[PDB]
Amino acid sequence: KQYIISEELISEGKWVKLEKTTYMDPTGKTRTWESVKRTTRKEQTADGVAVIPVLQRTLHYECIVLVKQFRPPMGGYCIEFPAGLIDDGETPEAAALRELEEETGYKGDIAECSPAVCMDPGLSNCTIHIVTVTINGDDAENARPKPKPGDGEFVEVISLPKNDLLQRLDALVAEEHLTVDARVYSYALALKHA
Amino acid sequence: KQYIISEELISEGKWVKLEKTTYMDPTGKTRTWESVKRTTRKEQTADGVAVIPVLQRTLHYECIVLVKQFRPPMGGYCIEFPAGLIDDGETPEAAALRELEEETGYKGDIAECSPAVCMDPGLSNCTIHIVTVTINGDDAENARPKPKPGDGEFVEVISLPKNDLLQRLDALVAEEHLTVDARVYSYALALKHAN
Ligand SMILES: Nc1nccc(C(F)(F)F)n1
Ligand SMILES: Nc1nccc(C(F)(F)F)n1
Ligand SMILES: [Cl-]
Ligand SMILES: [Mg+2]
Ligand SMILES: [Mg+2]
Ligand SMILES: [Mg+2]
Ligand SMILES: [Mg+2]
Repeated sequence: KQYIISEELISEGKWVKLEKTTYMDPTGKTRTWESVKRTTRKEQTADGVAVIPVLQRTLHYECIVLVKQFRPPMGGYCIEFPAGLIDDGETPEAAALRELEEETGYKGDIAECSPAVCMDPGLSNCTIHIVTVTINGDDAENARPKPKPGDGEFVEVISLPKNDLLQRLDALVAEEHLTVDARVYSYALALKHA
Repeated sequence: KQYIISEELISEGKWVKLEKTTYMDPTGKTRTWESVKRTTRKEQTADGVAVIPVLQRTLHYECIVLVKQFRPPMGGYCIEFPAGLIDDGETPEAAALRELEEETGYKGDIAECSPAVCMDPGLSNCTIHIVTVTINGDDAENARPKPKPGDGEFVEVISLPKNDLLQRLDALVAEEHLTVDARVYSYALALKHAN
């Protein structure tokens, strides 16, 4: 019923552009929208990956491995699933295992890979694959994991028990000025609601 | 240890602006970022709310109520939690019950309310409150739900059983060429991962 008529570039930076979107509404009336897109999206099924990294260890509760980083858009520290953009020609699964190792030091095993899902579809066309990865924390490879951050990457690893994730996030938010990512919080809420 | 030095306006629309953010990296090196902000936020706790609506009917599976809408930035239809921007002087809780009624016609009760959570913090400063709302589907006011959508809103309601949410969302994507919202998919995943 509804479809795009035109996409007019307003402003294009190195990383992000703003567009004037013209579309047909279901009454048959022309309307416009302000649309954000990234400049980095090539022939990928999505902009990026976020990794749901389930750290498994004999005689430990499963942990969810999270990262804390300064996010210039937010003007502050954010707690998020390990995540990055998919390199040209890179599979979502390879991107997920690569970003997880670079940001946390852990070497994961793929469990599942979502279709492309939308980050903020009233604002942007940005998409990710959410890749579930298990980490064998009994493997020597995953003993003393050292992050290998790229240039301008400054990442702290926070591993929280799956069985108490929402309360543990709440206790981190109570103790410091930091924002939890909406996907992490949605995931922690569902663990509670299950 | 890191902080904003300055923000340079690049482009300001009616709804969205693009800024060049200058920040101090942990080493003392000065760095720039391209940052998106909405123009609509004021004294608000957050830009918006997203409602997790648990529809509870006796002798029925518990359902999560979702909405399907054309999303101009996506150039397509998306499946999402009911959601909208918070009105100036509106509480996140009141925004949640209002948006849920306008988008779905259901009248629900606040179960819990998240702190402000970020939407895409590598790109934008956009935040929402995630508001868990229960709907007593057996009440008369939720018998024939009357959606009251504002100007230029066109919303299909899709109720999916909570206990099979992820498999049900995967099926919609396979038949219907839709995009599932990342928060919806994250919730559905954790329902399967809990056990
Ligand atoms: N980004 C954007 N563009 C046009 C209209 C809107 C509004 F839904 F919030 F009104 N947002
Ligand atoms: N929005 C934005 N600004 C600067 C650099 C980036 C990058 F992560 F994609 F590299 N993004
Ligand atoms: Cl609930
Ligand atoms: Mg990253
Ligand atoms: Mg990275
Ligand atoms: Mg609305
Ligand atoms: Mg809405």
